[PDB]
This record gives sequence, C-alpha cells and structure tokens, in this order.
Amino acid sequence: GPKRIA
Amino acid sequence: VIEDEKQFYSKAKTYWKQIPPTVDGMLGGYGHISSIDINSSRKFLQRFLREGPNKTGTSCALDCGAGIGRITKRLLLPLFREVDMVDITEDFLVQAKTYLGEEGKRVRNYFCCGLQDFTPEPDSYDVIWIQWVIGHLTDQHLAEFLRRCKGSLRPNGIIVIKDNMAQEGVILDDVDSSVCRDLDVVRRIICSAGLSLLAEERQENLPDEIYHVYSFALR
Ligand SMILES: *CCN(CC[C@H](N)C(=O)O)C[C@H]1O[C@@H](n2cnc3c(N)ncnc32)[C@H](O)[C@@H]1O
Repeated sequence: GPKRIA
Repeated sequence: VIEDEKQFYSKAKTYWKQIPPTVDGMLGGYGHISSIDINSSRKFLQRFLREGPNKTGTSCALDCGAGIGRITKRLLLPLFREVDMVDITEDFLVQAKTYLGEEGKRVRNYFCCGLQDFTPEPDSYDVIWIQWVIGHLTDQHLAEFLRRCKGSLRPNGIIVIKDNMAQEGVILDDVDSSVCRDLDVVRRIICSAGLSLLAEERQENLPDEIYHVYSFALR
C-alpha cells in the first residue's frame, strides 16, 4: 500500500 | 541499503503474516483510497485494451503481490476472462476465496510464492499487474523477475508497475521490511530488464501526506 512520508 | 538479504525477505514475510486480511490491512490504514486507486488504474489500462491496431487482449491477467484480491476484484476480474494471483502470504490467498465472492470463480490459480522465486508460465498473460510490491524485492531480483514476466506475455501484452516513489535515493522501511526507490532508480531497473516504457502517469488526488505514486506500462 501507500506510505506516509517518513 | 539492504544489509542482510535473507533478513530483508524473512522480516517482510513475518510482517505480512500478522496483518488482517482486509482492505484496510492491505493498505496500511489507507483503505479509504482504494477506490480512487482502482479508478485511476482502470483509466490507465483501458487505453491498451481499446480495439486499436495492436490491442492488448482480455483473456488472462496475473495480479502480483495480489493480497486478498483488492485489485483482482475491482480492476482485473471485470476486464479479463480469467485472472491468476500470486502472493507470499497464505492467509491472504485463503481469504481471497471469500473476499472475491461470485466473480472469484474466474480466478484460476492462487500461487503462493515470493516474486523473487516465481516464474510466470510462458505465453500466458495479456496483462501482468505489479502494484505496491516491487519494494519487497532486491534490485537484482526485481530485474530478474521483470525479465521472467516478459517471457510470459501473450502478443501485445503489457506489464504494469504501480508503486510509491521516494524523493531521492532508496529508503528502507524497517516496519514492513521494504524499500522505496526514487523514480530514476525505478526507471533504471525497468530499462535493465529490457522493457520499453509505453505510458507513465503520476496519480492525482491522493492524500497530501503520502509518497507520490507512479504507474508504468511496459513491454
Ligand atoms: C500495499 C501492499 N501490498 C498489499 C496487497 C496489494 N498489493 C494491494 O492491495 O495493493 C503488499 C502485498 O505484497 C505481498 N508480498 C510482500 N512481499 C512479497 C513477495 N516477496 N512476493 C510476493 N508477494 C509479496 C504481501 O503479502 C501483500 O499482499
């Protein structure tokens, strides 16, 4: 899935 | 970036074994974008299925990293007569039989395999869909897998990659044991597989806070 910017 | 290759794969397998076999489990809490994702995917793909000169066929597709079948259910089964799925996580393939419902009767094979170990059968697929899974392979295994996919395409068939792109370089996610690569790295690995880039699109209208998502159509 998509990922929140770290 | 990947120090120990065996641990890169084993940590990811362990992570996915305990994720709920649900849409929100597939998308890490982003279940609310699933339909937005699928709608863009459908518009990106449908161009190639138009009658046109060298039309891509509609007999069979392969969904790689398919999970419970989120994409198989709402993108691929409505467009292809038969679909095969491949995923490493046994619990997701078991749940897919229930999640896909009645039209899931048209899923032929539920392959349980890591893509790094999987060989799609020659001359089998009009479309090979690879979404949100390339970050679980090493660079070399990704290039080798893409070459094997090329050999399994029917005439006029395509491979589609849809994934997250990093701003710069390669970023390892220690939670799920995956890498996020920048666009230039991804394009380089695609080219190295001997694939031509036919279409490319950055997805719109996704949440502000997530990495950019790109789709690539290849053959
Ligand atoms: C968003 C992350 N996907 C969820 C399912 C599907 N891609 C979607 O709904 O968009 C990750 C899926 O990738 C499977 N997976 C992890 N690692 C591998 C390997 N090495 N080979 C094949 N599949 C893999 C996960 O189990 C998950 O279903």
